[PDB]
Amino acid sequence: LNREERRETIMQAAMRVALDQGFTGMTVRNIATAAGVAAGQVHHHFTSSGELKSQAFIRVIREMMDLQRLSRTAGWREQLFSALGSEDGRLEPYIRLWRQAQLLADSDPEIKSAYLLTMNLWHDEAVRIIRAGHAAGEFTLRDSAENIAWRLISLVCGLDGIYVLGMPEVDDAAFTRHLQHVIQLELFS
Amino acid sequence: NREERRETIMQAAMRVALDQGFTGMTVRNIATAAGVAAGQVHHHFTSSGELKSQAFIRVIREMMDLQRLSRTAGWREQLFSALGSEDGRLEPYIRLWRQAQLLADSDPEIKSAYLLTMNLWHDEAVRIIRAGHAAGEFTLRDSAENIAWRLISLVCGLDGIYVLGMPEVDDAAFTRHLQHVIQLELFS
Ligand SMILES: CN(C)c1ccc(C(=C2C=CC(=[N+](C)C)C=C2)c2ccc(N(C)C)cc2)cc1
Ligand SMILES: CN(C)c1ccc(C(=C2C=CC(=[N+](C)C)C=C2)c2ccc(N(C)C)cc2)cc1
Repeated sequence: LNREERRETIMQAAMRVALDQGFTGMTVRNIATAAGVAAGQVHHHFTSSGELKSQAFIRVIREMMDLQRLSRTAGWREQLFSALGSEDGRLEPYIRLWRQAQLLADSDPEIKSAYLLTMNLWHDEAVRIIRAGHAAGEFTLRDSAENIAWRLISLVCGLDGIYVLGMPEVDDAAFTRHLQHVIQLELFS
Repeated sequence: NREERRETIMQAAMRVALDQGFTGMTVRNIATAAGVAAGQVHHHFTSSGELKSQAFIRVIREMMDLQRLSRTAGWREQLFSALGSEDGRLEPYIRLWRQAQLLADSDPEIKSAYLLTMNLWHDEAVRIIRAGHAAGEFTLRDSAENIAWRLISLVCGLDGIYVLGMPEVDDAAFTRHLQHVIQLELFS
């Protein structure tokens, strides 16, 4: 192996330890084991364990953003929803790590810089679908796509913050009703 | 006497909580604030957690009363004042409220207290909607409960983006995005 394909065989191993056990299990030794490489060789790439868990967390999200890009001929409403509040069981670890990363960003500026970058990735993706739907002629925009993109994200994050507490009146079904509701007020007035 | 001093202790915990936060709510700094011995704190409080959790609820409870307007202002200005008021004097309440949901992942009592404040916050938003719906100023296309949660989620949400230092989400923009969802939720 030359130099850079190594970096990937390492990075991808970390991306599963994140999905499997979360940040608290993304120790240099766990990535070294999952990859089948010497533990000392891991320090050779992505110094500062903090980096191989923030730099890895991004790749997990980027993978999440791509595992949701679905049939383009589907209604721009169907696309936007799945890109904001998908209920696929396969994404539970992706969300779990995202929820997890949001807290750690308090006591880990390294994460914070990364969590900030995903919010921009999550935002730049919604803006695309908002603009695209607007250009196609299905979305009616009463405000800039950017403003709409931030407000919907805030709805998801905000509701997730309540859904995790255990509110019965805010569960899967209700988390969907609210979201689909707001989409109508923002794009189908 | 019996409770007249229990309140001073609570008033001493509610005070340092806004000044120092949960990290600085030690028994030695709380007993100093009330001006009493430290031992008398455990006498009135079994666990140190029951003091941290209850005091936090008591801070927010009065916080919501402080920001209660005259009831004659427009129901929109009232609902707004209880959602996203941009006031410097709230920062200590907010900072404590942000910390409250963070520690909730590891402190079951702070989790219990935070869950209760969100319901109080929600119960108070329902009130303004129903009163503004009765006065005929609001137009409801959904129950006050659902609208309230969506409005609260919008605040908690942008707030999670605001603190990160996003330039396009500033003090002014936060106000704008909040005024917008009110317009759509209640004025169609
Ligand atoms: C495909 N895609 C782009 C997605 C997919 C899912 C989400 C989030 C989510 C969706 C539905 C949920 N339920 C039905 C229970 C719970 C959480 C979510 C993720 C992170 C988050 N935070 C970090 C606070 C809050 C919510 C976001 C983007
Ligand atoms: C009077 N009243 C009932 C209030 C008053 C203020 C708030 C919150 C708030 C308002 C405006 C902000 N800016 C203009 C920057 C930032 C935060 C707030 C508080 C806690 C919170 N979380 C715990 C997530 C999120 C937002 C909520 C209720």
